[PDB]
Amino acid sequence: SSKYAVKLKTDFDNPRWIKRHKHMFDFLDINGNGKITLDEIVSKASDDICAKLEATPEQTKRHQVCVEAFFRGCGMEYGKEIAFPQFLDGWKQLATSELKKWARNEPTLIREWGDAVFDIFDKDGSGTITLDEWKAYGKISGISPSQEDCEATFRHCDLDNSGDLDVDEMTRQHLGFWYTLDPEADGLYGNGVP
Ligand SMILES: O=C1N2C=C(c3ccc(O)cc3)N=C(Cc3ccccc3)C2=N[C@]1(O)Cc1ccc(O)cc1
Ligand SMILES: [Cl-]
Repeated sequence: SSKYAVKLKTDFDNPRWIKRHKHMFDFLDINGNGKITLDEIVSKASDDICAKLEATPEQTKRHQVCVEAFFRGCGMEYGKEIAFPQFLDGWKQLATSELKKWARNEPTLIREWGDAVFDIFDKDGSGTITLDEWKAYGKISGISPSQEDCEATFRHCDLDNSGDLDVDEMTRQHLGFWYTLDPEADGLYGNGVP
């Protein structure tokens, strides 16, 4: 064996990365008081999204576990209000941890959250999400309600031979979009998210 240096592509001080997360923070900050909690995020995931997607009790439970792990990775814990500066600092730590797992080819928290979301739409067990299924998610989660933005997502990604999207591709895109500000990921959510 031998050691090999890999560049963890981060640009945490770039306004484009900061604004991307500020947009999402405001999106989660429903009442606009500048504070959100893990409790609210989990309620959104379980009581709102999974309920409307009619996910099974077990799929909802698994999805919740992934959401809890993901945002705890950002330093969020139940019962504690979080303002943007802390939220952003948490994303810096999450991104760094994720990118290291990525370089070591160990499953990331974003990949696992992805598995849980794709599972909900896995009617035939092939593990793919169709454009119509993504449009449903975009509208219900509210991250991308625009049909055109949802089509932009699929157009942006490299789809399988049937025109559908798989988790392996989406995970790579999400990593570049949320963690690294990779130019290859720009436009992932169309005009829905900067
Ligand atoms: O990536 C995704 N997200 C990132 C953020 C988000 C939140 C805050 C930030 O600062 C940055 C990004 N918020 C939501 C929407 C959401 C939020 C809370 C609870 C449930 C859903 C969201 N849904 C995902 O498409 C779901 C998903 C994950 C992996 C896949 O392969 C496919 C689909
Ligand atoms: Cl992966």
